[PDB]
Amino acid sequence: WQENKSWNAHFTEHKSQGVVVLWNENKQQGFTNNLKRANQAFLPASTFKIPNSLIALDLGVVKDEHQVFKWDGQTRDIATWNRDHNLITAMKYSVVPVYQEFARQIGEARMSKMLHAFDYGNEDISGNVDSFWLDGGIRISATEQISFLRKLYHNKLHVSERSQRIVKQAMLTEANGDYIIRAKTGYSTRIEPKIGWWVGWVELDDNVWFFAMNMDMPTSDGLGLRQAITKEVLKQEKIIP
Ligand SMILES: CC(=O)Nc1cccc(-c2cc(C(=O)O)cc(-c3ccc4cccnc4c3)c2)c1
Ligand SMILES: [Cl-]
Repeated sequence: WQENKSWNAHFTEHKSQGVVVLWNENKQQGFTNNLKRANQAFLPASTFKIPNSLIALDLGVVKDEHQVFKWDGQTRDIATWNRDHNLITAMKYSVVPVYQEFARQIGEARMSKMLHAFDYGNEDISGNVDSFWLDGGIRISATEQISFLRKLYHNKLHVSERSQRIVKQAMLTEANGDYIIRAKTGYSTRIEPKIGWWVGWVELDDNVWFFAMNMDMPTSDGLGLRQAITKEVLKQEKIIP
């Protein structure tokens, strides 16, 4: 591991504070601007949709990435939530109510067992089964996110290969002739400190770079900084053009 406080400039310039953690898979080396915060545990918020999707798929709660989850007809304040969704769009638009139904059908017992099998965070689902990742007891650090993401990438999690391929498909965020990004955003507001997440990885021709970042997010106005700051670090380290 190596600490590179020069990255702190990317947060300071936006009057923000946070951590970026990078892992070079070929060289098995990690890099971060803040070793302490890289190991501080936060609510996973919507980044939990990764493990939740894996479990729902492996148990048959979700048949496949085409199954339609019909809008329940309750108008919510995020327009894209008031519509039918499948796994792909539910991930893309971080559709909480779809994933809350997943968790209810999963149930406490199976959720707890699977999170321990995943070695996911503190593996603590204390709270309500349909909201614990937003205001319950579960916590995960940036370094712990990378550990989990690396297992998913290599199909080494204790679910089927199919379940892992589908979730990695649903994580697809950006792709061009230079790189592919599979990732999931998060926004934790119910428990202080309010933070934004972005965790995932960058696929190159002959390497993969895992990343996990969180940053202080007092207002939703700064949510775009999650990706922007992360990409500035990637550019600085010459991982992307
Ligand atoms: C119910 C609960 O626990 N909330 C929660 C749970 C899971 C995900 C999110 C969430 C994620 C994102 C994201 O990942 O980008 C963005 C927003 C969000 C929220 C408010 C906004 C206001 C103006 C403009 N844009 C906004 C955007 C919310 C919130
Ligand atoms: Cl894909």
